[PDB]
Amino acid sequence: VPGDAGFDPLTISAWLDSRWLREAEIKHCRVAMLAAAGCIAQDIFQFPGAKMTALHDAAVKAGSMGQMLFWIGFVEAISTAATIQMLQGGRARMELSEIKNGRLAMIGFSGMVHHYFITGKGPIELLTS
Amino acid sequence: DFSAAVPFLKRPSNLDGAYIGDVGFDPLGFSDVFDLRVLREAELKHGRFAMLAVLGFIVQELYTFPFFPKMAPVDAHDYFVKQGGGSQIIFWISFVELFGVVALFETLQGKREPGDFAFDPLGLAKDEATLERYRLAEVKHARLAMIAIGGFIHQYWVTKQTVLEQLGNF
Amino acid sequence: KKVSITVDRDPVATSFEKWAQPGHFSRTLAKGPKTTTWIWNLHADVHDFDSHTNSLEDISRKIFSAHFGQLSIIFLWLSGMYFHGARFSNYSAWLSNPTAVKPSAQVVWPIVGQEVLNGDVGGGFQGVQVTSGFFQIWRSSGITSEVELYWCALAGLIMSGLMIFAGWFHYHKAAPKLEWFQNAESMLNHHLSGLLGLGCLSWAGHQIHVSLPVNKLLDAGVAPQEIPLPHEFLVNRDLMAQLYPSFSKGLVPFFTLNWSEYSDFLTFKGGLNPVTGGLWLSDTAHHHLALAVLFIVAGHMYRTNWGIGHSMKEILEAHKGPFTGEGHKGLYEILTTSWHAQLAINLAMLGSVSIIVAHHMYAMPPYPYIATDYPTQLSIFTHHMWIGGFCVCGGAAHAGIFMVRDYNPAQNYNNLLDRVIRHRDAIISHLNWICIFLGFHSFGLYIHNDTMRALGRTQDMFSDTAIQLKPVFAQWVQSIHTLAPGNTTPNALATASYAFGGDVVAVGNKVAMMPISLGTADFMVHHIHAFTIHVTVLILLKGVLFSRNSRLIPDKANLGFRFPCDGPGRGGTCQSSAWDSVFLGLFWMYNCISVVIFHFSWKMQSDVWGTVQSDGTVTHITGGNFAQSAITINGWLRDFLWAQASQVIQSYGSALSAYGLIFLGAHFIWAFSLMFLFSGRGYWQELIESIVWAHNKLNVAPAIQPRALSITQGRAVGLAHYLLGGIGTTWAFFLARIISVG
Amino acid sequence: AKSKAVPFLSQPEALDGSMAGDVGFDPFGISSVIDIKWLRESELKHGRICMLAATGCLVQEVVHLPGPAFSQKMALNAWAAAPRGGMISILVAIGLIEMISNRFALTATDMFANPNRVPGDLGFDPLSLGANPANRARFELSEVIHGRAAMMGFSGMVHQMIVSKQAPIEQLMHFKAVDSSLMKLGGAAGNLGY
Amino acid sequence: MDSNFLKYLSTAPVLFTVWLSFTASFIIEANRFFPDMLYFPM
Ligand code: CLA
Ligand code: CLA
Ligand code: CLA
Ligand code: CLA
Ligand code: CLA
Ligand SMILES: CCCCCCCCCCCCCCCC(=O)OC[C@H](COP(=O)(O)OC[C@@H](O)CO)OC(=O)CCCCCCCCCCCCCCC
Ligand SMILES: CC1=C(C#C/C(C)=C/C=C/C(C)=C/C=C/C=C(C)/C=C/C=C(\C)C#CC2=C(C)C[C@@H](O)CC2(C)C)C(C)(C)C[C@H](O)C1
Ligand SMILES: CC1=C(C#C/C(C)=C/C=C/C(C)=C/C=C/C=C(C)/C=C/C=C(\C)C#CC2=C(C)C[C@@H](O)CC2(C)C)C(C)(C)C[C@H](O)C1
Ligand SMILES: CC1=C(C#C/C(C)=C/C=C/C(C)=C/C=C/C=C(C)/C=C/C=C(C)/C=C/C2=C(C)CCCC2(C)C)C(C)(C)C[C@H](O)C1
Ligand code: SF4
Repeated sequence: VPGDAGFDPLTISAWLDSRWLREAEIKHCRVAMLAAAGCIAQDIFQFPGAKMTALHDAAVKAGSMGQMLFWIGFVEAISTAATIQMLQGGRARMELSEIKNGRLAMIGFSGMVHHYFITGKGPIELLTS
Repeated sequence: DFSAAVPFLKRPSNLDGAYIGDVGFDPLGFSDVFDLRVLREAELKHGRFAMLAVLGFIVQELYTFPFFPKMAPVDAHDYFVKQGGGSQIIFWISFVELFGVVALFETLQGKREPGDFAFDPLGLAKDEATLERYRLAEVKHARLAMIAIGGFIHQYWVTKQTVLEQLGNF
Repeated sequence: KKVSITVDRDPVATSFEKWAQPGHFSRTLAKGPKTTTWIWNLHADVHDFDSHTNSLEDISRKIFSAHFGQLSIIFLWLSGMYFHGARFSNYSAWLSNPTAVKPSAQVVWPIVGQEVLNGDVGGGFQGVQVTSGFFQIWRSSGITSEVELYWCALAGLIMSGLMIFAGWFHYHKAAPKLEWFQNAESMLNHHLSGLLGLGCLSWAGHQIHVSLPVNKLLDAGVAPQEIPLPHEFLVNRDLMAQLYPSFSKGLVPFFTLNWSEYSDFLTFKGGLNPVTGGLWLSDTAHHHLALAVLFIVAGHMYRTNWGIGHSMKEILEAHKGPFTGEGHKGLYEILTTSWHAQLAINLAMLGSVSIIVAHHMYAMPPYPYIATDYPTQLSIFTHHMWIGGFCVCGGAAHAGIFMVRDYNPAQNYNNLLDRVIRHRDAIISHLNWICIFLGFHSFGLYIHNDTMRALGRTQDMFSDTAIQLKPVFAQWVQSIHTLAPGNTTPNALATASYAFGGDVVAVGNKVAMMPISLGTADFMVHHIHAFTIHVTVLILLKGVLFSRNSRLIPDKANLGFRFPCDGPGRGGTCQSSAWDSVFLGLFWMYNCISVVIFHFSWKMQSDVWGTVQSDGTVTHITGGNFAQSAITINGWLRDFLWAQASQVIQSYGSALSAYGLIFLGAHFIWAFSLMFLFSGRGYWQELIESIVWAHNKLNVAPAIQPRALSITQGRAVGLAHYLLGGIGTTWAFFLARIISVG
Repeated sequence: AKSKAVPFLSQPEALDGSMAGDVGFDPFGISSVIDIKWLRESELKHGRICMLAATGCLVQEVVHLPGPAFSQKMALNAWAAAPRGGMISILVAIGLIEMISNRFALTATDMFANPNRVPGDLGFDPLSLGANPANRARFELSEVIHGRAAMMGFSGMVHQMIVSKQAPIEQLMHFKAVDSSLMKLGGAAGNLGY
Repeated sequence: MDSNFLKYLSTAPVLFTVWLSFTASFIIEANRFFPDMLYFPM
């Protein structure tokens, strides 16, 4: 029910659980929120001792992404218990703000990453040039 | 109702505050399948082993017996595999675990709490209230020491420094 | 969404109480023994679920959980095969010298002098030589170390624990309802797409990213511990692009449909790798990738929950013509309400596939260094011929159990089953005539040759030298397959198999494969095969077609699937049941598969296997005696059984003395079986009476009154020891012979 | 209703505190399977044998009969040195004692057939030392306890003679520690034999 | 221990398999420590 512009042109809602769809969308929203803000954050400032897409593989060799994967994997296991227990059975503005900025983050992150393919640069780095 | 620990996870339903230390954390639902008395016996047994192990580390760096060589606790495992005292400890643990098998049958047959061996030589447990707090503290320490154990052994492997010397350095 | 998951929760209580009550599952056996027949009847009927329960739901639940128990045993078996390879094997020494070291993954304890079985297999190792081909699998997998064999062993143990949990869980905690099991479209969609399709695709991925790089380095000659670990190929795409430069382009050629870029590792070479004598693994990777696609495509055919798809009932009911009445109507109802009808099909197909596996694996050797390991080539051919023959006879066993029990004429009026039963005299009389013709014109040619050679008339024999019965059709098909590369398979570089013709492939101076020429002896023994297969079909088809009734017994269905007789009247009706045709057809299966493996063994030693030396000529194991000596029975007796039994008889005091003992032990078991086959129950009960008397005399008679075995059980015990003895004799003879000379 | 010896187990049936040395110790529940009368007969017999055997080891260290065949301080060496004829004489005499003192009620189905028969009570009181019924309970207790202690003590002494090829008192007076370079336990299957 | 599980272990095939495995096992052990006994040593 939140963020309902009557926009389901392909009618996916008819052949998959609305609870599953909303959970997947909000998870995608929040992941892309973190990813897009992080992508702009790296060009703004750098953590000590530490670009868009190849830095994934610059980080895996240290074991950073592997460690992050382990902790996301742990949380996602308790969260798969969460979604299964969801499925087997002044704030509404804020939920809609979250979902709207999250859809925007998905567009934004897609833009930044394909901008990397175009120019080998991060988002605001290219914006500056 | 919802789990006390994980707000968004539902309560398991085989975990209805029956045992002390129950915060409803059971996502895999092993208590929906397996006997919770068996699981609690294992929880306390694994935890008591872990507590004796973490202390075992700490004291073994601080002191070692004069008749035994000075060395690191993992090196002690391998030395006492080949020396003979490891089999000693394994035999006597296994001996006690025989009467532990009888104890677990007594628990399954309804006549014993899962970790209760009536081991109160120093009479520290006084009445019901202090005993409930003591066993809550025992469960919390047992879980924490299980976590701790992984850290000391794994960290020694990654960096060949003992737990106290690793705090001392870096 | 009429395809849905439906489960009864906590159906059956996990209690030890019925364990303590043997026979609890049937009303007859649950009241306890009074004669020793009860003990045998307990084991005989235990997995006959549809004999204990009326409901198809409880039967289906028992079957589903028993299939998990079988999977748990197979995973445990596989895990132990890896552990013995990891811990008690010369695998690592064999990786360095595949042509010199003999595989061995079983070491015996020294107890009663039995440590003589730890023979010198090579690589500073002593053990029992193993012929299952695991070493060649592991090298094909890219294992390269015992450490990885321990992880595979643990992976089997974890799977073994998970299957036994699932069998318990799905019988005792969450048992599916009958409407779940009766989803044939859903099950076929998932078993084609998910099981077989993602099975092939995932294995293709392992082959491409692990098997192909590791085996290219091995066949280049790199030492096994000098080879990068399998994940360094997954990450370092530069290192993978060294071996296969197409990896420099990644997955853009896959998605943009520029598949020709991938020809480095997705080839269509054909033939064998010259270094290992095995199939090119770039071919097997392309084979599994292509198989995966059309299994995933095939699993979208049937209709489940969205209107797209076929109804299998509609397909069957539409296929009816002017000869066949109502056609395939009612077959869907049979195959979704009878487990035996499903088991009859699936056993006959699995047995057929196992027979095909035997032919395809010797001729197109898939693993590295398996073609020149002749003990393995003989072992896996012989093993998969026996698995096939047994499974084929159980297909007719359960076709009979269906007809006797699950067949209902009311639901099968004028369809294909109704019509088969209504002209079964025409089928059985025509098959009977073919088997007489075939026996006279295949085995009688041998008898003609025995006589002519004995009479001094070698010009009067059917031989390559004399009157010639050439297999022109087989020779012509062999011609076509050698001409196929560049002609009718234009992009293939070599033939599918060198057995059809072409080069001699030699690995370590031993022949991997070479053209298997067909002559008069090959014509003769192939018609021997067609005769023994047709008679086996005759015995098993007559049992299925006459399972319910005959002209002899008009009410055979009321006596059941398994009854000994209907009395000494009508002249005698001994062995009139459908069970008794499975009993008689397992002997003729044994006869059939025994000639197949004998034909394979003699032909491969005489014409294929052996050593290559200067001038490229091949010295075969038995020196090409098949052509002029497999045309008489005396040749098979003398030049095959007598000549090749030398190794197993002279094996005492060696590491092969175990085969010498099993040779004699199986000869014993076979002969002992004839006590049960040629005798009758009435003699043995009267003999037991006198033995009971001597016990009564000493007041030591048992309260479970001893009985002679039933008429059926005497037949079952006789057949089981005949098969154990007959096959066990050949197993020792085959294994001691080919380990010594090949 | 818990055991006194093992406080976390239930008190075993057929153990009611009547017998001497009864403290509630039967964790494996053999008393529920095997009649306590047979078990006490066997316990008293094992303990009486071991009292003699432990005393045999120590005194045989100190005091010998004359002759070279009886000059073995190490008691395990005395087994081989002692005249075989006389050792088999001991064995035969033990068998005759076993049949007569039990009065041909030897087996698991006919010992205690007489309701008068008591576990361990063979009628052996040559000097009538158990005539006083006031000393009876403490004699029964200390007989059971001496028997248990001597079972444990003799077991230890035998396996210390195996490990250290020394007699028990002079193993205490000339002690040598276990090097572990010899007598490693197990290992028949670890090296796969040999 | 469960009485129905002990009644299961008292069944004829389990006891037959256990007893003859135990019997086979001390013949095996006796031939390990004391091998090649063709005769009673006398
Ligand atoms: C599934 C197939 C399989 C097969 C056929 C074998 C076969 C063998 N193994 Mg291997 N093994 C396997 C799996 C397998 N193993 C797995 C999965 C592991 C990993 C744990 C191992 C690990 C392993 C080791 C570590 C060793 C072997 C060894 C052996 C050999 C001797 C075994 C022996 O006598 O021990 C007998 C041991 C006993 C305790 C005897 C038990 C007899 C009882 C009475 C059987 C009764 C079953 C019972 C009645 C069932 C009913 C239950 C009940 C409740 C009623 C033999 C060649 C040995 C070897 O090769 O030495 C050189 C060896 O040392 N195996
Ligand atoms: C993609 C879906 C899928 C898959 C893979 C299978 C697989 C299987 N089914 Mg089927 N099944 C399915 C859907 C599926 N089923 C559906 C939808 C229904 C309802 C109509 C059924 C109803 C059904 C019945 C009634 C029976 C089976 C049976 C079987 C087993 C056949 C024996 C065999 O070859 O096992 C060996 C081959 C293996 C590969 C062993 C694999 C074990 C696991 C379970 C496979 C899947 C693991 C997982 C998905 C892979 C993760 C990959 C990850 C590492 C990336 C096999 C495990 C039979 C059986 O044996 O029961 C146990 C049986 O009686 N199934
Ligand atoms: C997927 C395969 C499969 C499955 C599930 C079944 C399942 C079934 N079959 Mg079918 N069958 C099969 C394959 C299969 N069979 C094959 C391959 C054959 C050909 C031989 C047959 C021939 C056959 C007949 C002729 C009959 C059945 C029957 C049965 C049912 C009863 C099973 C029972 O209680 O036996 C209990 C199991 C035993 C008693 C095991 C003992 C069997 C042998 C003698 C022991 C094995 C020897 C061993 C491998 C080697 C020993 C080594 C030695 C050196 C010591 C059950 C429905 C019977 C029935 O009435 O169904 C309604 C029946 O009469 N089956
Ligand atoms: C060497 C042993 C042997 C032989 C020769 C036969 C022969 C035959 N069996 Mg039998 N069978 C045997 C063992 C044998 N069986 C055993 C052990 C079993 C136990 C399970 C069975 C069970 C069995 C069943 C269940 C069935 C057969 C069938 C057949 C026939 C196959 C058709 C055929 O080949 O016709 C051709 C005849 C022969 C090959 C016989 C040899 C004739 C040769 C060519 C020489 C002829 C010489 C000539 C007549 C001389 C004339 C002059 C002379 C009189 C002076 C045939 C009569 C099937 C049958 O009858 O259907 C057709 C059938 O259903 N058999
Ligand atoms: C049927 C009666 C009989 C006969 C004729 C013999 C004859 C013999 N015995 Mg035998 N003996 C017997 C019964 C008999 N024994 C019984 C019943 C036992 C078991 C208790 C023994 C135990 C035995 C041993 C252990 C030895 C003999 C020896 C001998 C031989 C040398 C005797 C010698 O020099 O004595 C003259 C010497 C003495 C009389 C010195 C006696 C030493 C004292 C009395 C021993 C202390 C007894 C002790 C307290 C036992 C109490 C337990 C008992 C009451 C149950 C001689 C062939 C010896 C032998 O084989 O020599 C080759 C030998 O070593 N005997
Ligand atoms: C009331 C009486 C109480 C008796 C207590 C027993 C005290 C001594 C027990 C052993 C002490 C320490 C053992 C360490 C020694 C040890 O564990 O060695 C290990 C040994 C196997 O050798 P491995 O595979 O370990 O080889 C390891 C490599 O490092 C060397 O090659 O285990 C055994 O199987 C030996 C015991 C025989 C097993 C069968 C015994 C006879 C069966 C009779 C019926 C059952 C009786 C009970 C069986 C458990
Ligand atoms: C019950 C009973 C009795 C008794 C008794 C006994 C023996 C009681 C003994 C109890 C013991 C030993 C409790 C120890 C708990 C240890 C814990 C919780 C671990 C903490 C470690 C942490 C948090 C960490 C860490 C870290 C990691 C991993 C690695 C480092 O690089 C860094 C860091 C250090 C931060 C008696 C006999 C008195 C009688 C009585 O009547 C009944
Ligand atoms: C009943 C009756 C009468 C009688 C009588 C008789 C014959 C009475 C004799 C009774 C005896 C012999 C009692 C002996 C008990 C011995 C014990 C408890 C030893 C335990 C050893 C231990 C704990 C140890 C140890 C050791 C270990 C392993 C380590 C070693 O390195 C050293 C060490 C030694 C320290 C008579 C016939 C008079 C008549 C009467 O009318 C009725
Ligand atoms: C093999 C061998 C040896 C050995 C050894 C041994 C014993 C090695 C030790 C192995 C152990 C104990 C590993 C366990 C580590 C604990 C973990 C990973 C828990 C993490 C908590 C998590 C992920 C989350 C926690 C959570 C978060 C988010 C916060 C909320 C709470 C919670 C939900 C719980 C030797 C030494 C004997 C030598 C010998 O020669 C060879
Ligand atoms: S009882 Fe035996 S001999 Fe008589 S008809 Fe039946 S099977 Fe034939």
